[PDB]
Amino acid sequence: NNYRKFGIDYTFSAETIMNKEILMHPRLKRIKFNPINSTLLKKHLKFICVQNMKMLKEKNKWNKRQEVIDYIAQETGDIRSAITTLQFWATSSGSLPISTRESTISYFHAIGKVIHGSHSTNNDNEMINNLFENSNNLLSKEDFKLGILENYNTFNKGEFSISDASSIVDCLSECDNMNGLPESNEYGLREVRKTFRNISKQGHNHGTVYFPREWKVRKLQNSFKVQAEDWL
Amino acid sequence: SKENLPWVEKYRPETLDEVYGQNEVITTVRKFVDEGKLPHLLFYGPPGTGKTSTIVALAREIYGKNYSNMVLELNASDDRGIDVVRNQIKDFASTRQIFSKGFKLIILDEADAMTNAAQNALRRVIERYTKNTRFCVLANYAHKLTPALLSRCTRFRFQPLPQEAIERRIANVLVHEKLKLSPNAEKALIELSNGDMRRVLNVLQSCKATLDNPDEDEISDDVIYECCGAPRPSDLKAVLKSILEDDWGTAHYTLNKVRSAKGLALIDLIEGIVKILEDYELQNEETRVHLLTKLADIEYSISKGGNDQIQGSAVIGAIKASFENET
Amino acid sequence: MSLWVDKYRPKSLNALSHNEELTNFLKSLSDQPRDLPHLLLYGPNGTGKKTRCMALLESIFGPGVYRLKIDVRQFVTASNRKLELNVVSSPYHLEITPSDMGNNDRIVIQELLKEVAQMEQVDFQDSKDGLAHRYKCVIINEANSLTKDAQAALRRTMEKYSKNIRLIMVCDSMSPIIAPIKSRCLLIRCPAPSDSEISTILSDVVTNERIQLETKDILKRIAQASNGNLRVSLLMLESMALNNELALKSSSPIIKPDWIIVIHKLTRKIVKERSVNSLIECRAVLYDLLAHCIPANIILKELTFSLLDVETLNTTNKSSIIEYSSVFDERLSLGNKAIFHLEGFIAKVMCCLD
Amino acid sequence: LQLPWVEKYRPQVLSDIVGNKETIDRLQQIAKDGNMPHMIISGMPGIGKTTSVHCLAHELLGRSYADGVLELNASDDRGIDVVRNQIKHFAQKKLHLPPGKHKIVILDEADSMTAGAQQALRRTMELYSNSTRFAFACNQSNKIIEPLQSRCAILRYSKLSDEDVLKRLLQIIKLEDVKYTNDGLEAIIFTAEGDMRQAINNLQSTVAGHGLVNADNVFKIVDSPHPLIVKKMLLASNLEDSIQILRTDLWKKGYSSIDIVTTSFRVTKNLAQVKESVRLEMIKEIGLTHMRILEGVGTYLQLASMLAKIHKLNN
DNA sequence: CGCTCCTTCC
DNA sequence: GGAAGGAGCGTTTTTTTTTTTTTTT
Ligand SMILES: Nc1ncnc2c1ncn2[C@@H]1O[C@H](COP(=O)(O)OP(=O)(O)OP(O)(O)=S)[C@@H](O)[C@H]1O
Ligand SMILES: Nc1ncnc2c1ncn2[C@@H]1O[C@H](COP(=O)(O)OP(=O)(O)OP(O)(O)=S)[C@@H](O)[C@H]1O
Ligand SMILES: Nc1nc2c(ncn2[C@@H]2O[C@H](COP(=O)(O)OP(=O)(O)O)[C@@H](O)[C@H]2O)c(=O)[nH]1
Ligand SMILES: [Mg+2]
Ligand SMILES: [Mg+2]
Repeated sequence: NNYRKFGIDYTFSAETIMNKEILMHPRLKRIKFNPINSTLLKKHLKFICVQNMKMLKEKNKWNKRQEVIDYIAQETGDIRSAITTLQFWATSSGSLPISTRESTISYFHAIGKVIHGSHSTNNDNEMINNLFENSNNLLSKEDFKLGILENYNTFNKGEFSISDASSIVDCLSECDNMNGLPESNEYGLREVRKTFRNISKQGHNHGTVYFPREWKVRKLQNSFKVQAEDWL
Repeated sequence: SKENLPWVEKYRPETLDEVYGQNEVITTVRKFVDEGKLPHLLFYGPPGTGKTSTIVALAREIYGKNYSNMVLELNASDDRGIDVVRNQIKDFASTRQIFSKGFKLIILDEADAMTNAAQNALRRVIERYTKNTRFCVLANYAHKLTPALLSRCTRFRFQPLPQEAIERRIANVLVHEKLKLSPNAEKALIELSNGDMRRVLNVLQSCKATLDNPDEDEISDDVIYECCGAPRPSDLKAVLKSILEDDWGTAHYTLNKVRSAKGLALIDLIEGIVKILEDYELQNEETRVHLLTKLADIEYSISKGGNDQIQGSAVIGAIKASFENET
Repeated sequence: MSLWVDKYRPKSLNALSHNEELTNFLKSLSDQPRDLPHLLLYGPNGTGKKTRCMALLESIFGPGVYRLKIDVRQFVTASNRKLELNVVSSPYHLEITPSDMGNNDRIVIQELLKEVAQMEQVDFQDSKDGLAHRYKCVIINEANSLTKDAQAALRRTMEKYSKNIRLIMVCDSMSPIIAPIKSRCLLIRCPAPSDSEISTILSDVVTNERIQLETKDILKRIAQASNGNLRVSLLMLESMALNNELALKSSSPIIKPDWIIVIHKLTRKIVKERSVNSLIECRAVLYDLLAHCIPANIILKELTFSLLDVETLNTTNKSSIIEYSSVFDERLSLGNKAIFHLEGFIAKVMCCLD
Repeated sequence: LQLPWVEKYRPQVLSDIVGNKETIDRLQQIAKDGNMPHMIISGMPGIGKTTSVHCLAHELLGRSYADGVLELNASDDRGIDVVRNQIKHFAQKKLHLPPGKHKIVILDEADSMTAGAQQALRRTMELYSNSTRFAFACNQSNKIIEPLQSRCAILRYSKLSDEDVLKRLLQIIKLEDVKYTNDGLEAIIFTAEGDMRQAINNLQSTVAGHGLVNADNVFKIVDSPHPLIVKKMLLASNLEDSIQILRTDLWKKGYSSIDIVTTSFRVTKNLAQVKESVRLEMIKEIGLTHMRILEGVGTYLQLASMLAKIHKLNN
């Protein structure tokens, strides 16, 4: 029902809600929060389980509290979601697969997943399928291909064969000619992942990833257009 | 009135008995209406197979001659956005019949052109008002239909029209007109139809026009090819034989002469040659790979225009190079 | 004062000094301009196509065609994206560059040109009885850069309203022109001037400006450095004369466009080193070039031929280079972002050299 | 008249829903206890999500169902104004209910809700959770914004097994006194592809057409899922076998080229046997053929060339 | 996801 | 005096057609 490609309809964040002047105003202070870490979440889940020791012991789930607490801690950084999941598990006499709310991955996290792969998953096909199923909005945007193009050199601080870089860049060039079909994005990401997995080694030191600089070029082009119109 | 109509419309089936080729679907739907247990329907198939005709005939049979008063028909020519689904379709499906004539019917022709949001809104409208209303969705491309909508509809596939049904309809048309069709002309018409009745009727009308005196002149295969400007099988066979046996100069001259004799287009020659080669028994499979890939590339290039002579020479060279593998 | 490119620009067909056969053909066209067909002039950039079109118009109408003024026309898209276009006008003709509108060029064809085509130009007769009718002349600059939709929109406008309008399109290459538009036009090939004619024009300019020239060879060198672009030849002549106190000498350096020198440096860097880091620096250079609005295809041409000019490379290297250049030129034509294809070309060249 | 069996035999109690035994049992526990939390129900079409939520609401609220349930789906207005007025007033209503019972807001097809409405729902959930509980039903749980997911228990419904579908089909057959054979029920289950709605529709169609549910009678009307045919076409070890499958089973049956290529891409995404390089190359070829089809060249020759390229890659 | 510094825990 | 865990960094944002929601009207 939206069919709109503006910033706000894509992401709900301070940048899309506020503007540059407000954020950079000297009288406004911005503090960024991180997901609650495993230690604090585990501590508070144990506290809650202790507060409900009687019912847990009566239901015979007290002995298994540590297992579910540890699983919940590694699955989310949302305290409310963790508490809700714990309540759902404890109040259940039967056994069900414990699951929390899904968490989206960031842009640089997706770039890192494509370049280096995922620790949890060893099958690249499964990783790519999950990435496209859950992060379609991020992958579809054309800035992701530009990010891959501008960051693939970070692998081993750019100490791999020119042949692999040529293969990756040629694949991206071919994908740019596919009118933005999903097959194009899938093929590009799969090519990058396969190429980097073919040369992955323990003794590698990687570089720093950066956002693509196309926006700077666009601004410079606009300034050039204004100057050229003045000259004309 | 009907006499002035194009044949594709003048010969539109009025009753289900006039629909040919889809025996299984017609049988099942007729029994469903006989028992009055019609479910939500999906008619999936390629162009000109009888979907719209079948649904209109079924509506006529259910409601007799007054079907226009209790049937809501919508197609791609009408706006069918989410607002339309929420207001118009919803109100029609949620209101009583004109004279308590059982259930109401909503036909969504060419529903593959509807937006995802409208299709999503349709789910609960279909589900909640099933007692009073039944939906019919017609489509040629299933991938445009959301999974939820597909799950809700009983699916019927309209196959490409078999040869026998086309022959029967051609006989009916020939009797209705004062026309005479030769067996070879009928075979050519069936071959070029590709299972679409509309093409059959249009070509028949053009052939009747081509005749100087249709009251006594008979349509032959030559008339069909003249009307369609299509190559004859002999032309295709000669071109292929020259390509596979004669030298480059002779093959080029043969192709040029065959095309210039009747102004044949290269795409139709390629399609006929592909049909011929599909039945060829090749001992080397790599030959098939080369043939298919190169000819598909040539067809795609022709689709955008380009140089005709270069494309013809490319076809010749591609066939020769591919068949060098069989050596 | 005005630049020498415009100061000594010929203002009539008789003033043209190179490609005599083309001048004769244009004069034959001007003999009976009553039934002049639509024209499409194609040839290398900077050869004098626009000058010849203006000379033809002057022959048909008169010197007043050079009394040009500028107007701004506003267009609104289906998304309410207001924008503007510059329309140059003389009492007898109009000049537009719809390609400056990007993908919106079609709007210009659908709204402006059509309206111009529909409004029939009539005027009271000074001496005779009744109104007199005259067709309007419209020049479409950078015709080859129009989108296929705009070119399609041109067709029936050209055909139906042939009584009121006559189009003169100018392009540097006819490859991007759709077949129907070419079919609707009289095609005129405009060859570039030879080195001798460029040298003669430059010598006439030098004599007019009273610039001391040690030897005529300098002019020849200037010609050989312009690659047949007369406008560039005159610009470099003026720059060199000003930079040398209006005294040219055999030792005076030839001034070339800065981006050309940058591309030469990039070619040398590519030849010298072939590695990932070299590729990243090449990306930086390419982005710097693109920031100045240099077209991607132009960059690809200049880089390709600069690479082909390297003496150390062998036949296989150059053959592979030209193959990759053709492939990536097609990819640029069919692509959306040029950086991918330029990077791919450079990476392929690095692989083939190494 | 006579209702279609899909609606006639819609389960009215939680004990008549087959499959997802663990989830259905937990729902029964919630119904008997009362402490229903905010919940999200996700799964593929036609597996019982809507039926499960409706049955749970009915069991929980008893006679108070009419005044204690607010149902809204994609067919109703669900914009930000609706959240501001109708849902807010319903959640503000003071209704006397038995201990452990709360008002229920059912939001079917919650995925389609607009971003503004979803963001507005946060505050109403925060304020009126003591008296109101929300049950979202969707096909993609990820289409509900994270702040809303943070407040709800997640429940994912899996595809129904052949055993559960067979059990429900047998119950329906016994109720309708339908004559059948084992092969016929096997064919119905195989063609349903885990969708109970499709299984019931196909059974009803077969019974209406012929009454006796055999394999041949079922396959006269029902077609084998074309994804499996496409998988067979792609996995054929011989080019001629792939071409023969494409011709006989797909092209001459009236399947459009666009559908064939889209299904080929979907199937190739899930081929476990093949290597990653081969898979990505096949995806590239499928994408190029799809581009050609979208431009208007949707011919059988293009699909044959796609198959030839795929076979070349397999070698 | 990888790299670079401050705790935190034994 | 070994890691184990954690935080912070690595960022910016129009445009073709077409559909849809929202707010004021
Ligand atoms: N089974 C058929 N029997 C007799 N005539 C048919 C049949 N199918 C198509 N025709 C003829 O072709 C014309 C068009 O038939 P339609 O029912 O409109 O085909 P269609 O399948 O609905 O085409 P699409 O999918 O909307 S392009 C009819 O008026 C008939 O004259
Ligand atoms: N587990 C099931 N047990 C019995 N019947 C089922 C079951 N699932 C689906 N059905 C039947 O199919 C019909 C539809 O079931 P639903 O609950 O609406 O499926 P659904 O998962 O909600 O589909 P969506 O997500 O709205 S497309 C029911 O009336 C039942 O007759
Ligand atoms: N003396 C002389 N100058 C010419 C002639 N033709 C072109 N020029 C000049 O050389 C420049 C050519 O640039 P231009 O007219 O823009 O050619 P275009 O870019 O191909 O259309 C102009 O500055 C002209 O003044 C000619 O025949 N004689
Ligand atoms: Mg139809
Ligand atoms: Mg449902």
